[PDB]
Amino acid sequence: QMQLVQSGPEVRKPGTSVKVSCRASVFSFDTSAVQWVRQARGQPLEWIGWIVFGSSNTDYAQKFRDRVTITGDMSTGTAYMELSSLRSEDTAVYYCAAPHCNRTNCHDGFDIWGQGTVVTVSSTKGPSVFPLAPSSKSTSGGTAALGCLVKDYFPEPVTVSWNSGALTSGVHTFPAVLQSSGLYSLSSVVTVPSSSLGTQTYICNVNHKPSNTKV
Amino acid sequence: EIVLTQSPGTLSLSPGERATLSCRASQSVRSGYLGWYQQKPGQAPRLLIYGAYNRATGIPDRFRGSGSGTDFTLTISRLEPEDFVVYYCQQYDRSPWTFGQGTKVEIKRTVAAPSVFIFPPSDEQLKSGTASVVCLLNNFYPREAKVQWKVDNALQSGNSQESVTEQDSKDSTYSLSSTLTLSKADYEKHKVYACEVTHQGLSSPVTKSFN
Amino acid sequence: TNLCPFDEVFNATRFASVYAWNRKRISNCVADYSVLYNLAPFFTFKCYGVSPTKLNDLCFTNVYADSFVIRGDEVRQIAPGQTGNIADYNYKLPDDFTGCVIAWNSNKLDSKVSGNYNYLYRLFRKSNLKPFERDISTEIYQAGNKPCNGVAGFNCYFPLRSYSFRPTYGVGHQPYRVVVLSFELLHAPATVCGPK
Repeated sequence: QMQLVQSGPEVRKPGTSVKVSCRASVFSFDTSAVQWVRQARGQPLEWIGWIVFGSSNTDYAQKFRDRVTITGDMSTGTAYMELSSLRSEDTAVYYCAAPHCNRTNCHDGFDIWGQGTVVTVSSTKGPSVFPLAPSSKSTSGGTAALGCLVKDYFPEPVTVSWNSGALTSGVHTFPAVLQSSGLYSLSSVVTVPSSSLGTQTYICNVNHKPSNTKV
Repeated sequence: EIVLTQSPGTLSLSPGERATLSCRASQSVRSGYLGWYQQKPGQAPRLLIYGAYNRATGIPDRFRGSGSGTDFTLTISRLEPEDFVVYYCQQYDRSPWTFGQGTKVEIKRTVAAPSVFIFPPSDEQLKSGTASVVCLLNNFYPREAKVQWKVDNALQSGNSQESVTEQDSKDSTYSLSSTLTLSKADYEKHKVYACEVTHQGLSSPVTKSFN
Repeated sequence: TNLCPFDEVFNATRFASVYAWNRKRISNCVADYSVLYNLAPFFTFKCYGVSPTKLNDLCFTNVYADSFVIRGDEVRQIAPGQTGNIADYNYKLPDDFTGCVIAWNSNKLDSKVSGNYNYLYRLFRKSNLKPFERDISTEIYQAGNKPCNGVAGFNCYFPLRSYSFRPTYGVGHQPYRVVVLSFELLHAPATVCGPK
């Protein structure tokens, strides 16, 4: 299937250079074009940032064109994008889009898209776990609830399971939020009947890949 | 630069109906450089309609394009539920290209009542030197709630954050969590922590607390 | 003795582009190709339908001369049976061509202080050019299925770009002037002969 491969994630400091690539096979026909879009968490798409391979002509937005640049290369068929003077408002996913084109004629719309690239601007740290023991006052008879709280972790490839993976239902994992310090903290709960309390005894299981820590 | 303004913010319907969303513009645009997109949260957007009249390859025959000049609209034929996602419009005709705000479509159901479950801080967290109070709300349809903490009858705010999940695949409800981050300096003094729950479905405001 | 005019052809002040090459018809003179002042920047010499050794013993009716300026890594496209961009959209030779192709370095004239932009070449076109055809159209090119309405945009581009000749460069980007000669012989009182 005709797709556009992109680069991997990358974390940078408050103020540096960043480079994201977008390689494809249709980028060697002297008529190909490719734009760059950006979407934050919740916020909609942002801009155009397009370039035509061949008669190289760039056209940027208004907020940009002071710190961004786009280049092209027909030998390998890979586009590039550089953004200097990074501040703590550019943490978002970047996309790559391009239409299907022959050596003489293009299409009439953007068909092929990419995958995405995550960019974060902060420091580094190590994860932590804390219990959330069930309260005996919140139980109403056959309907209880409990969970586990996770705090103080900079990267967010976090996954949470229950009953050593021998459980599928009753799981409600909430997304993560960003604290004022710079570390994330999510929370997860499980809805089990109160009749099972005092009979089924278990704990929670978490995992963080860039630290390899499990409890 | 030309600005787009999608009027319908949210549009709730039932599976097996018809929905009509529009994406107007300020100035006049050419009806040859308009494109619609479809995006599921957690994926990559794809192309749906190009040229405002033509469909893309593989797209089912239920998305019809209409509108010209200054007003454009997208009509849904039959809602077989796999497409409760956000839609966007783009105008790549002038030099500055812009996008839209966003139109999300959700499923309609009966108004339910949320359940309250409060949790006091943990012992290990207190031994570590921190504290947090969590008040959980589960199984409520209307995505418009408000929780106001009562710390010794003193209205608190600011130091609180909320995270909401998406709709389920069985009953399409929501769940809300709220944390109350405070230090041990203010934990040994105050002991009353109420969670005032005020919701449209709940006729009587439920309030749980502890000591 | 009434030599052929080759001074203003090989020693002109400024040449033309590749899409608007000139064509001068030389006639009624003696072919005296020994006074080219050796074309000091080591000019090359390749003939296809004639022999360099014995060619002054043939009387031709008319001799055409073309002149343009191309880059260094594109001189190999001026030959019968060649594909590319300067061999399909700007200048093309037939399959049975009788003549010679001359080229020498001109990096000391077609270069100025930090950028020289006065030479163009066609990049987009509908179909390929037939042999010996010149096009000077400056219209817009459609690469889709919608009208352009005379304005550059998404699927409508411009078919001309510059060359950016600079002094400091490689040996494959310096400009090279090319002159193509074509010999013609038909049932006419031919007067263009050699020294004899």
